[PDB]
This record gives sequence, structure tokens and C-alpha cells, in this order.
Amino acid sequence: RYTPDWPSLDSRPLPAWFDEAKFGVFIHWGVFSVPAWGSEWFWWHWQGEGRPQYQRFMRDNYPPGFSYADFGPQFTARFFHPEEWADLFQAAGAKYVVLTTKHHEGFTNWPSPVSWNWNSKDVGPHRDLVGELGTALRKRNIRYGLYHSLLEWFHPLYLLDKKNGFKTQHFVSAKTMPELYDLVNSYKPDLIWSDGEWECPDTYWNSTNFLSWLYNDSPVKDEVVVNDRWGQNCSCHHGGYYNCEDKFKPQSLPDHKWEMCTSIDKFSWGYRRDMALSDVTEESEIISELVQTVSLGGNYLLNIGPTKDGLIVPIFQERLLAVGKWLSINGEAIYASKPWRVQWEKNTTSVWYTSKGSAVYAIFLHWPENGVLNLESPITTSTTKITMLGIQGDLKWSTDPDKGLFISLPQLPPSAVPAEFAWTIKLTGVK
Amino acid sequence: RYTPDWPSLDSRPLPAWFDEAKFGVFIHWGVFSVPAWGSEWFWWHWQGEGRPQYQRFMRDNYPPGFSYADFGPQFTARFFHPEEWADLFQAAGAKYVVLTTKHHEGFTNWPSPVSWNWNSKDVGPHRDLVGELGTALRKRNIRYGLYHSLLEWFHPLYLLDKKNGFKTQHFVSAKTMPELYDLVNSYKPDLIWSDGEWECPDTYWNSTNFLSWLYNDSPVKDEVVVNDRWGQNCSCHHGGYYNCEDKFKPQSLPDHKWEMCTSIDKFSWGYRRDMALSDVTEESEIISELVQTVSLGGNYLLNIGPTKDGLIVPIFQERLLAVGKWLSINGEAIYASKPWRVQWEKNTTSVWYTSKGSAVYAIFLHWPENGVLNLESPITTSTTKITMLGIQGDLKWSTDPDKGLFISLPQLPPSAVPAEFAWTIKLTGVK
Amino acid sequence: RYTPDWPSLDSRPLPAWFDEAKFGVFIHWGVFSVPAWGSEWFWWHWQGEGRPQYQRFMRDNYPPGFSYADFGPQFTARFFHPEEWADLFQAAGAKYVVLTTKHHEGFTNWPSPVSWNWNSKDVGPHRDLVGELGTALRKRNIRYGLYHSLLEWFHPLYLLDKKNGFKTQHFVSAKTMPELYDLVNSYKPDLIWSDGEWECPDTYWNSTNFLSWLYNDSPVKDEVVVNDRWGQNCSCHHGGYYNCEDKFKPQSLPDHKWEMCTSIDKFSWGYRRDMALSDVTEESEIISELVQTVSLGGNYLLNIGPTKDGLIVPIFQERLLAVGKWLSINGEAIYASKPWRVQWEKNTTSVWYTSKGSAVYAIFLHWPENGVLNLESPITTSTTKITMLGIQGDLKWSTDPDKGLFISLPQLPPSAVPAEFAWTIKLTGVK
Amino acid sequence: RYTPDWPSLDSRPLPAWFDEAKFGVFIHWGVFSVPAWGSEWFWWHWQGEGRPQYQRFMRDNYPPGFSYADFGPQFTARFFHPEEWADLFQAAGAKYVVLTTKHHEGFTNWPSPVSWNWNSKDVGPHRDLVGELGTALRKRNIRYGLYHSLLEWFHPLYLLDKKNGFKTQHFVSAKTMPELYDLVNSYKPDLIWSDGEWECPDTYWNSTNFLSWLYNDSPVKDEVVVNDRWGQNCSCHHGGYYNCEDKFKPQSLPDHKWEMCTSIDKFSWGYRRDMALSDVTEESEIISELVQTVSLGGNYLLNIGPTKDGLIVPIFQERLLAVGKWLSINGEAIYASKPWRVQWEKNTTSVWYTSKGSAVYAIFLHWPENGVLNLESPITTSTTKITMLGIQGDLKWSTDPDKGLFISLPQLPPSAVPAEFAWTIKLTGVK
Ligand SMILES: *[C@@H]1O[C@H](CO)[C@@H](O)[C@H](O)[C@H]1NC(C)=O
Ligand SMILES: *[C@@H]1O[C@H](CO)[C@@H](O)[C@H](O)[C@H]1NC(C)=O
Ligand SMILES: *[C@@H]1O[C@H](CO)[C@@H](O)[C@H](O)[C@H]1NC(C)=O
Ligand SMILES: *[C@@H]1O[C@H](CO)[C@@H](O)[C@H](O)[C@H]1NC(C)=O
Repeated sequence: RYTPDWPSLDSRPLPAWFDEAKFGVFIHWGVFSVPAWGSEWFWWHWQGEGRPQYQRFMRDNYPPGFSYADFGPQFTARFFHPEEWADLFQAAGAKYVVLTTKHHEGFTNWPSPVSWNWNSKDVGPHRDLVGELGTALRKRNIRYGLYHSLLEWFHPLYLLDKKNGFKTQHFVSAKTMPELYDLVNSYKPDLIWSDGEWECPDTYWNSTNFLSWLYNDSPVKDEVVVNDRWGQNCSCHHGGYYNCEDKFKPQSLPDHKWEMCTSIDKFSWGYRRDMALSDVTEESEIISELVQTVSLGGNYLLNIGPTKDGLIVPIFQERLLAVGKWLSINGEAIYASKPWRVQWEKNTTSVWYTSKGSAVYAIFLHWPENGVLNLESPITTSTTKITMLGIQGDLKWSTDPDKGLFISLPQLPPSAVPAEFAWTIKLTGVK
Repeated sequence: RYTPDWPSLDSRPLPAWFDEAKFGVFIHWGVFSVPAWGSEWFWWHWQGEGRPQYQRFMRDNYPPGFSYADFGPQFTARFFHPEEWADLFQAAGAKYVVLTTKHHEGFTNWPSPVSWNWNSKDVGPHRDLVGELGTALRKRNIRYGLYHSLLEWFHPLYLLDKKNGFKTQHFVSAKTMPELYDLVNSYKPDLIWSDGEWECPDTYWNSTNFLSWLYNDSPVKDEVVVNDRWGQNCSCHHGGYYNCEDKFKPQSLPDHKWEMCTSIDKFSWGYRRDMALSDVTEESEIISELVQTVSLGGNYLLNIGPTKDGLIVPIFQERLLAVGKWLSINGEAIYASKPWRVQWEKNTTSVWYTSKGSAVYAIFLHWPENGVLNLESPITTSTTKITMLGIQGDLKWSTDPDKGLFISLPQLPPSAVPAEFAWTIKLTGVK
Repeated sequence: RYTPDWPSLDSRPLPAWFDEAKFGVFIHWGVFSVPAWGSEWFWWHWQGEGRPQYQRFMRDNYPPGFSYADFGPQFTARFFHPEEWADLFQAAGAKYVVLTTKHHEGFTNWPSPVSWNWNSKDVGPHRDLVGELGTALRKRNIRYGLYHSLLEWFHPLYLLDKKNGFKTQHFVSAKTMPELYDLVNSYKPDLIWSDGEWECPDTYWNSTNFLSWLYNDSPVKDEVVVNDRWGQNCSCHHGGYYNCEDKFKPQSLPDHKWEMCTSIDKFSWGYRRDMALSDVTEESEIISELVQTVSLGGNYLLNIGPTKDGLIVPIFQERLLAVGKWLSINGEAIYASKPWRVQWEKNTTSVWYTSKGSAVYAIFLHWPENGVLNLESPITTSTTKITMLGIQGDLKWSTDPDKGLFISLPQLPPSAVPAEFAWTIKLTGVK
Repeated sequence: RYTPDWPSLDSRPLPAWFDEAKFGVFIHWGVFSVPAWGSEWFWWHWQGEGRPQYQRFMRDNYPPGFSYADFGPQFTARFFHPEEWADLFQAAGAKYVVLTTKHHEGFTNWPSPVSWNWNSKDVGPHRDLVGELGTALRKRNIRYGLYHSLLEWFHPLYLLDKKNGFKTQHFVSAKTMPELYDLVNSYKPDLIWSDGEWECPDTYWNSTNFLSWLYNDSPVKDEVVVNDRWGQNCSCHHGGYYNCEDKFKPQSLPDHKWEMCTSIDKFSWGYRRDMALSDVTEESEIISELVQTVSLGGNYLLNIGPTKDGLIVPIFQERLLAVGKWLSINGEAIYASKPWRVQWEKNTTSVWYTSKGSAVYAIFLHWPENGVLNLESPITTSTTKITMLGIQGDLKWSTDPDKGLFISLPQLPPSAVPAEFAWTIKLTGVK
């Protein structure tokens, strides 16, 4: 039992599935995919701020007087195949998939009763995208997360509440709470990814009451996790796990379960038609951030943006499949692992540490030129074995008294290494 | 002061402007003008009943999966000129203009806060049609009426209330009452034309409370009139004036102020692109219904349907201008008139009676072949004068003792009569 | 046998069907119906001259960079019913119908082999409009005329010929002659209405050779008529009949068969969406021009403009049906008639004269106030009878020695006259 | 001087630029990019053969009656930046770029006088794509090739010629020859890539006369090359160089200059919106085919398909940039090289031979596991040096008397090799 206050809500232990999942896939999909230009913040940058480049794009691409709601019918999504998406996510090694159900534009990706003619069923796809994706993911035993944005940029009731100093709660009682309850009662989410909370306190958003209901009387009360974006000054302070800031890259080990959210497109979470090759994050950088995040006790949430036709572009597929290929070899050092006592060597070639049971995994991203890996932190016992995940056969190792351990790496010819950018050394019987 | 009950509300006397206005113009305009096929009931006939002809039209005219909300962006209304509309309505002799602010499709023709992205400001015209038309009409001193449909066919909250036996009032508190209050507080209507009430009792619609507020604390509390469509079994029983049934044609004189609503297009209140010439009501039939309605103490509300571009087609303009030309001659027998003691001769060639002050007007629609008009009802005094509105000069008349009065009509050559289908005889000093 | 020179071609007698037809209907239909703004000269006024109003219309109604060819796919014509058109034309009293097969825009309304992807079959309607209309008209025994514009404003080959001083004939051999031969060999026209000839001499257009082929070896060599627009300085000088100038209104009787072409819309031959009621020619003015044209030995060609959906608007239907109603009464004074020796009274109330056999018809457009019609021209014999077409029964008439004939008109009550704007007096046994 | 016959035309020596260019980029771009489904043969597969899948796609994606020409206005190409394209092609190492000016659909990508309203200037892009791309490529000193398809699937004149047994030449004189002359006189192509010739003999296509004019009196008569697709049975028999069959992979060394044309998308030369990652040719396979083609004395033409918006998708950019990165290291073994006397080792790990001057390059695609490369073919002299292109420093080598040469490869650690899939050994002073 939990009471509608933060000290009680924060005492709820997180279900173990989230910490054992490690890797997840983020999907930013909505009406902003129709312009597919700039970012998913298109509407705010165009009308909220009146940026000249967005106005020029609107002038040169659409008739005068074109409004954002006119994008609604053009969100056809006629090539949407949730089974293909789920197969790709399974091949990528993802253990959970978080889909944006409603972004700051206010367009719900499910038939919301309080979003009539501004949802995916009434206009655009004419489908229940949330339900179809959830069915496809549940058939493959992949955990489901629903991203929900609390605020809406131009919703009249939210604007009225903002004018009133957020003393009234017309928007919260009309749209926010009914939509959250509908999203929880149906589709039975495993994860809730809240957003759009930087403008109002948690008292206005009714976050504590909804969280108490979710933890007490909801159909998913047991195996559900939420992030920290439930109001002003609530980020990285209150909630299940801490997203804190976007693309969070902590230096030291945090004392709370956290998650890193990053996008393959470095300049937009939503799809961009004119994405350059230099705007796509490299597979070496993606695997590197994942290794650092898992080593520091965090979850890795990689974002892709589907097109307005419901397609995932081949470059995103290539990145995801490379991540999955790397994971098919090095998963036992990632999935259901916990941080070690050091988590990285401060004197070697970028070595990070994970631990599972009695096994210690050293994931290194740079192959030493001289062919011997130096590991100062591990303490060798008489039953120490080096494995080099992906290669059958033990490795030669010498324990220097004054210096650290020295592991003789297998000198493999080109086009024979198991992975291409990061390698894992497994140590058994090491303190 | 009025209480929220029908006996108190019905005791409010109607302001005299409505009874003195006589002639009004009805405007059915909305998203249904985009298909412009069948009727303004397109959405219900297509999805509510699944009529094969509407499905065939959708198949042959639009891509598969096309939804009604996809019509929203196509309601461009780029040729809308409210000043031209108001000038035409003034030329037609109309004293009040009633515009549909929101029909059963739920699309509001003003920026309604509770109709986000389903209003004329957010999608389609990108204008405030109600406000622009009201400004244009007020500049010309024409009374303004707002048509509001209580029900919406496919609104999720209305469907939920219908499923619950109309015991809940989610739709009323979410959409209906806020929209009515917004429509009254802004645009300050002179008339409220309610509709969409045949499915629910007046208790569900909160009609008595809204009417008490309108009559007590509203900005238009003095000079406002409402019709009788405020709930089930409320038509022709409760309200300001009685529309009763559409195209109401009573035989005897009603004891309550009433209004006849008729459409120039006999098969649709909304605009139809494939309107035939045989579907357009003739000017002789329009003038005839107006004369009968005014004689029987009623108001005449003639309906036109603008195109999705905001244009009134030349045939509707021709009908309205013919009605205005007839009124420029015979207005003093219509405007600010009251029914006489007979209201029609039961033995002559379709003669109807109006009265203003001491003057009695006999409007006849059939020119007698023999050239003498027989009037049994009037009682002639020694100061009796026959005028024949539109022609200067008295008329010869003989009072038969056993029979009635015989008026010698002016034998005019062709292309010399003032009007073309109905003529007015003015009698002064007649009991 | 005829030689390719004007003196030989002009000696061909016209088939009698054209002179006996009298009344015809002109149809201007094409891609210019899609903008439906300004006139059928939209493309030239917009790009040829760069008029600011057309550029403003393009800016406010279509995305930037929109070209005229982009109008092609929008010419859907999905409500085109040629049987309905032919029934309306039969009801209007039309004896021939002339349809624009290709205007100055170059868009052919039939599958022209030399107009690939710029014809009605390839884009837009996806139909053979010329063939369908011809089939519908031939089923009702209505004569068929094909309007063909020689020039095209922006065709590259025509522009090249114009640059070369019209010394080359690339456009004529590539487009003009093959299209004329295809239009004659198929659809077997009864009439050819040439246009677009004011820029080049008849030598450039190969007019004499095509006309010699048409009169010698064509499938319609016997019953075919052509107008006078076959080159520079060819109008009203060379050809079958003389259109001379548009809306030609001669004062005296011409010595050659001529035709008056006029449009119901006074400011456009093509359809205009924003047509005003004041822009529509009145039925009194239409009947008046027809009476004057037939009296002076001419044919009357009335023009209508269908919408881009293939619909004839109700106002055009009303005008045509009024003309047909007038003709159902006064046809025997029009069809297969010839001009008399006077053709109009120079001292009476606008009386025009036709003659058929021994019968002389006096069509008057103004009803005399005193009720007696004065006719100075006719010479009365002892077997003279006045008929007053539309009314059974002879008329009283007195022959003044010094003055002319005086006919006592029937004093009809209102709503009893046969026609409404023009009346015909039939005289038998009159010199 | 050359005469219009094949023995004279085939005797013309090819300019050296084509043989020294080696690597080129093919661009398939046109109206077929608008559907972006199936292949660039969309129109023929949909209407020519009536394949059920294409009909289903048309039914589910476009309104009924939609025609291929209706795709024309949708070819907006609003993100076309030829400078970016040329920069990418320069970065990819391409020495010539061949753009499709007109495919079998008949849509010309330049303002063709004989393709009015079916060209890129009149509809769609409203630009001269050929001219803009040519300007961008010429600024960077990249050779320009124009792909021209002789036949058009549904052009009426071509169909008429086919019906007549190709005895008439209406299509050739109306469209083919004028378009070829316009494409040569303007844009001054360096290469002509003919296609669409498998249906008619070279006599019908007038190929010999056009080629004699091109080689004698054209502005590009000196430095111009053409392929072998100039008529029936002309492929791989007549012309400048031999494309023979698409994706030609000869086993032995041909005796004539040839070119391999291959597409990154294995199932379409045109862009496909639903391209899968498995449909994209791998960079290892692309580099492998290029090495085999250059070794066997051929040119490598890699094809990409831009979107209807004028964009090259990031996966195509990645492939091209990987090819360019490989070439920045191994270019001196490719550019301006000639085949050696062996061209491949028949007993080693896929070694191919090129030669430049006195230097012999052995390009191997498989790294030997034991680290020593065996080369039987080369004959070692006392001044023999092994270089291993990309690595500074000679290599140890031992000449076995009975066996071949054995080169000690540099044992490089992972993430230190110059290339990733193919390596080049340079031998100096070797017979
Ligand atoms: C907040 O939640 C409480 C408890 O569930 C509820 O009673 C109240 O209606 C909610 N307030 C708003 C503004 O929705
Ligand atoms: C009905 O009106 C009353 C009195 O104004 C108000 O208190 C109540 O909220 C209304 N009920 C609904 C369902 O809107
Ligand atoms: C003109 O007609 C003549 C005679 O039919 C024909 O020989 C010639 O080809 C035509 N000229 C052009 C320019 O079409
Ligand atoms: C073929 O080329 C010859 C020589 O240039 C030319 O005279 C002839 O017109 C051409 N034939 C066709 C069918 O274009």
C-alpha cells in the first residue's frame, strides 16, 4: 500500500525485469513524421517561436495558410507492419520497446476518447498503432513501454491553465488523467515514460495520486516501472528510475537505477527525410555508450524515428542489427549483470567492468597494439581462467607483483575477430 | 427572474423583434459541404447506417480508408466574403440570419476550446466564420442567430452516455454546456436555434438550467429568443417559439409564436454539387409559403447551403433576390404585421389576410381571369379605400349585399405588373 | 471537286441543315475549368502576360512553383453524364452542339496520338469526352460540331515557328494537321469551329489543303460546315459561314450566312466558380439576341461552361430551359425560317420579321401599353389572318389607309400569357 | 570520317578517358520514383502485364482511376541539391556519372521540345535536372553520361510503329532522333548510355546515321563514348564499349572494352521506399565486384536511386563513401590501370591482378589465416620490392623454387588495418 506522497512512492522497489533488461528501443512516431524536417519539435519551432527557417520550409513546401492539423490526414502509415518491427527489435537484442503514444503535439496514437479527431484512429493511419505494436511485441515476449507527454504546446485548456498560473486544472482533468488511465487500463504497459513536465509542479499534474493508483489498484501494479519526469524539479529526484537529463552520461556510479536515452539521429528524435550520413551515430559510438551505460548500472534506450508511412529506414535497421550482432556474442556480460567494484580501469585502454555471479567481464573498446591487455584492478586466484568471449580456448596470463595482470590476447587475422568494435574478457575465480 | 423549470421559463414574453422580423435566412455550412453529396447527414448515412450509395461514392471519389475527419483540411473556404453575404441578405429582405455554428458532425465553426483540431480555426478555413459573419451582419443591423446541435453522431463521450442509458452526463459537461456558454458570451446572439435533441430528455441536456442562466445572467438576457428543440418531447411544447416539425405547414392559426424552416434545395439543407434544376424550389412556391406563414402568424426561415469554398451559387442568389424584389413592393403587408380574424378566404382564389394597424392586406397568389377580386370577409365602411400595393391610384369596388365585396383590379399589360406571382390589396377603414 | 484555293473553296454551297438549325449550344470545357477563375484565358493571362491578379490567385490557392500542367490531374470530371447533357440540350431546343475539343492550352479532350499525356484519356478524366458526348448527341439526332484551336500559347513547336517568322511549319505538321484529320476521320463531325488563327496567315496553317481534303475525300464531305477562322485576314472573308467577330451584332442584313456566338457568362466562355448573378445574361436578353439573329439570317450559338467535375450549374440549366420553353411555343417562326424583306419595323416597338413559306412572323419583345400592335410593313390581302402563336383564335385587325395595319392583341390576365418576354404574330396571305 | 555502317563505326578508337575512369556512378531517377514500389518497370508491370500485386498497390494507395501520368505532378523533387550530389560522387571516387535523362516511361528529365507537358520542366520538379546535374558535375571535373531509352512502353507513335511491323518510323522521327540531337547539342555529354533497343532492329532506330553524325559533326565528336544497345542483336556486338547483359560477370578476359552495370538495390534500379536491409548490396560485395571488373579490363558502374524529393538515402551514401574510402587507399591499383597476363591466381585465396607501368598489383579479398600470401604467377627479379599499399615499409618475401612467391603480410592488430575487406600488394621489378 502506498500513499499519494513522494516519500511513500519512492520506497517502492523496482521490479527486477527492468534492471535485467539493460537494452531497450525508443520509438518517436507521430504527426511530426509528416513534415519530417528539423525535429519532432516542428510545431513549437514553427508557431511557438516563429523561426524563419521553419516558416520558409512551410512557404516553399505547402500552400499558404497551411496549419499543423492539416498534417493529420497525411499521416497515412500505409506500410506499417508491427510484426516486422517486432522481429527487427528482437534481432537487435532489445528487451523492451517504448513507443510514443502522444507527444507534445497532442496527437494520440490510440483511439483516445478525449482526443476526438486528433488521434490515429479518426485521422491519418485509421489504426490503433499502440495496440497493434503491443500485440506484436507481446507475441515475442518483449516488454512494452508507453511514452506520454504531460503538456501539449497549443491545447486551449493547457494554455488556459498556464494563463491562470497553473492554479486551475482544466487540462489535467479533461485530457491528462483520463488518457493516462486509459493507457494503463488498456494495453497493460510494463513501463511508463513520462515527459513534458518542466513547466508545472507535480501538484498540478496530479502525479502522486496517479502513481499511488498505479502502484495500488492498477492492472499492472506489480511489474510496472516509471521514470522521473512527473513535474517541475522531479527529474532525477522522484520516481522509479532516473532519466535525469537526455543523453545522460554520468562520470561516477549513481546510487539509483538510471537509464540513458539516446537517438541514432543526433539532431532529432523524430524521423528526418533529409538526414545526412554524418548525422547518423556510428555503430562503434552506439556500442561504446551501451557498454559505459551498462557498466555504470544503467539501462540503454536507443531511439529510432519511423517515417510517416510506417517504415524504418535501412540505416536504422543496419545500426540496430549491428547492435544485435554484437549482443549475440557479448550478451552474457550485459543482460542481468551488475556493476563491479571499479567499473572502469583508470590507467588502461578504456576497459569497463561488469559482473555476473562470480564472473567478472572486462569489456574493452580499443585493441592494444602490443597484443597484451593490462588489468590492474582484478585480483588473481589459483583458479583464475581467462575466456575471451566469442573465442573458444583459454588465454595466457601473467600476474605481475608490482603491476597488474597481463592477459595475452588471441592474435586473430583480419576478418576473423568475433566482434568489430568492442571485446569482452571473462574472468572466473577473481576477487 | 426565472427558475430552472419549464413553467417559469415558458412564461417569459418574447421580445418583439422576432415577431416583427418575419423573414429570415438559414445557413447550413460545415464540413459536410466538402463532399457536397446527398445531404448534410452524409456522415451518418455513410458510417452510421452504411448506405450502399454513400459507400459507392466514397469508393469512386476518394482513396480507400478515407475517413470523415480527412474532409477537414479540404474545407478551405478561400472565397468566403462575409460582407458580400450580408449585402445579399440585406438585398433579399432578410431581417435575421441564422448560421449553423456546429452540426451533428461536431465540427464547430468557431475556435471552440473544447473542440481542438475539429474547429474552423485549427483546420480547414483557418478563420472564425461565426465571428466574421456576425461582424458583417451587425454592421448592417441584421439580427444574428446561432444554430447549435446538441447531439454529435460519433463523439465518444456522447456514445458513452448513450450506452449508459443517458444516466451519465460526460458529453454535456465536457462539450455541450461549455460550447453553449462560449457561443452566448461571445458573438452575443439574438437567436438560439437548438437542434439534435430527439434522442435524450431535457434533464440530460441541462436545458432548463442553461435557459434560466440565459434569461437571468446572460449578456443577451433581454433580446434573445430560442426555439423548442431542447430535449425529447420538448418540440412544439416548450421554448420561446415553436419550430415543431421541419417545414411546418399548419392549417389553422396556432396559439403560439411559430417559425417555418424550409430549404431552397428540397432534398438537402447542405450544399449539393449535383443539384438539379428540378430540385430547386421555385420563386412562386417560395413567395407562396412565405405569404401563408406570415398570414398564419409565423416567421419564415429560408435555408441556403454555401459551397466548401464559401460561395453562394447563382441560383440561390436568384431566389433570394427575387424574394427581396417581391418584398421591396409588398413589405408593408409583411413586416411588423399580425394575423387578421380570418387569415384566408375559404371561397376565393387563394387570398390570405394580414393586418397592420387599421389597414387590412389581402395577398392573392392567383390573378382572376375575369379581372374582379371577390372578398367576402371584409366589411366595408363609408371611408373604404382600395390601394393595390405597387400601383398608384384607387380601385373601383362594389359592395354586394348578399355576396361579398368586388374589387376591380387594374388591367395591366404584360411586363407592367409590379410583382410577378403574388399581389397585395390594401384596405383602409374596413372592419 | 475543289482545289486548294479560296475562290474554289468559297464556291461550295452550304448544306441546308446548318441554316435550318438556327439554334445551337456551345460548350467550353477543358483544363481551364480546374482553376475556374477569370476566364478560359487563364494560362495566357497568368504566364504570358503575368497579370498581378492571376499571380496573387496562384499564390493564395496553390503551393509555390505550381504549373499549369499540374492542373491536369485535377480535371477529374467524375460527375460527367453525357446523356444528361444531351437531354438538357434537346429540352433547350438546340439543333446542334459544338464542343471544344482542344483550346489554346493544347489539352485535347480526346485520346490524340500527338498529345500524349496532355489529353483527357491519359490524365484527368481518363475518358474520351468527345466520343462520349458525340454518342449521346447522335442517339438524340443532334448535330455535332468540334471546336478546334489552331494555335497553342506555349507549345514549344509553335513558339519555334513564331520565332522563325512562321516560315517553318513544324507545329502544323506535328500537331495541327494530324489532329484535324483524326478529329474528322473519327467522330464524323457535322461542323468544324476553327479558332486561334489571328497570329498566322492561312498559308502557314495549311487551311486550303485541309479544306480541299475535307470537301473532296473526307467521310463528312457532304454535310459539313466550317466557320471563317482559318488564318489571318480570313475572318468574315473566307469559309463556309462567317462568325466574323465574337458576339457579332450586325445592323443590316448580311449577304452571307453568319452565326452569332455568345456566352451566358458575360465575362468568360469557361466556367467560373465565383460567377455573380449580375454576370449571368438574363433570359429576356438571351431570347432578344436570338430573335434578332434569326431575323437577320443568322444562327445563334449560346455558350455554357461546365465545371471541372462535368456538371452544368443550375443557373445555366435554367437559362437553357427557359430558351427551350420559349421555343416550344415560337419554334415555327424560327426553325427553317428565312429573313423577310424588311426584317424589322423602324417605327414600332421592336418588331422583327421572319418568313416561312407564305407565312410572315412578327416577333415583338415589348407589349404595347394600349394593346394594339402597329405593323406598317405588311400589305394586307382579302385572305389575311392573324394568329398570335401560342393562343388559339384569330385576332381583330384594321387596315389604315394612310397608316399601317393595327392588330388587336388578346388582353390576357397575368399568369396566362404563353411566353413571358417575346411574342409572335403569324400573318397568312400577306405580301 | 565515318560512314553510316557498323564496320566503319566500330573502327573508331575509344578515347582514353573512359578506360582510365574505371569507376562510375549510375543514377536512375524519374516519375517511377513517385510510387517507389517494385521497380522502375512499375508502369509496364501495372498496365502492360496487369500484375495483381501492382493493381493491389494502386487500389490501396491511390483513388480509383488513377493513371501513371497523374504521378507527374507528385514528382516535386524539392530537396534536389546537385552540388551535394556532385560532392558525394567526388567523395565516392567516381570519375563519371551517368544520369537517366529519359526512361521507358517517356518522361524526359530536361525541357524536351517533343515531350511537352511530360518533362521535368513542365510538370513535377519544374527544373532542368539534366542541366543542373551537368553544371554541378562539370564544376568538379567529373565526366557526364546521359542514359537514353529508345523505346517508350505506351507512347502512341511507338505502338503504331510496332503494329506496322516497325516498317514505319513515326516514333523515331517524331521523338527519338530529335531528342538525341537535343541531348547531344546541349549538355555536351561525355558518354551516351543507350537502352530500350531489344524490340527493334538498328535500321528502325536510325542508330548508324546518328552515330555517324555523332562521330563526324557533333560538338562532342572527339571525347564521346557509347554503349552497345543500339538495336536488336546489337548488344555486345556493335558500339563503343560492351555492356552486353546487365550485371555482366565474365569468366575470362574479354577482347573488347566492357562495362559492368550493377545496382546497390538488388531488386530495383529505381528507388524503393520499402527497401529492406537484406536488399542492399554489402560493401564487401561491392568492392569485390569492382576489383574483379577492373582486373578483367572493365569499367564499374554502380547505380543509386534517388527519392521523388531528390534525396539520396543514407544507406546509399554509406555504400558510396565506403567505396570512396577504399579507393582513397587503393586507387593507384585501379585508376588508369590495365589487366595483367594472368588477372587472377587460380590456386590462391581470391587474388586478382592489375598492372600499371612496371608495377603489378595483387588485390586479395581474403586475409590468409597463416599470414603469408602465396603468389605463383609473378616472376621475382633481384630488384623486387613488396609494398602493401596503405602501409609504409617493405614486406619480407621468399621465392620458393618449386612453389611460388611467399610474401610475409604485416600482422596488424584489430582497428589498425588500412582497409577492411580488400588489400593491395604492390610489386616492382617483377616480370
Ligand atoms: C487527482 O486525483 C485525485 C485522486 O484520484 C482525484 O480525486 C482528482 O479528481 C484528481 N484531480 C484532477 C485535477 O484530475
Ligand atoms: C447543469 O447546470 C447546473 C446549473 O448551472 C450546473 O451546476 C451543472 O454543472 C450542469 N450539469 C451538467 C451536466 O453540466
Ligand atoms: C499541307 O497539306 C499538303 C496537301 O495535303 C500536304 O502535302 C503537306 O504535308 C501539308 N503541309 C504541312 C505543313 O503539314
Ligand atoms: C535517319 O537519319 C538520316 C540521316 O541523318 C535522316 O536523313 C533521316 O531523316 C533519319 N530517319 C528517321 C526515321 O529519322
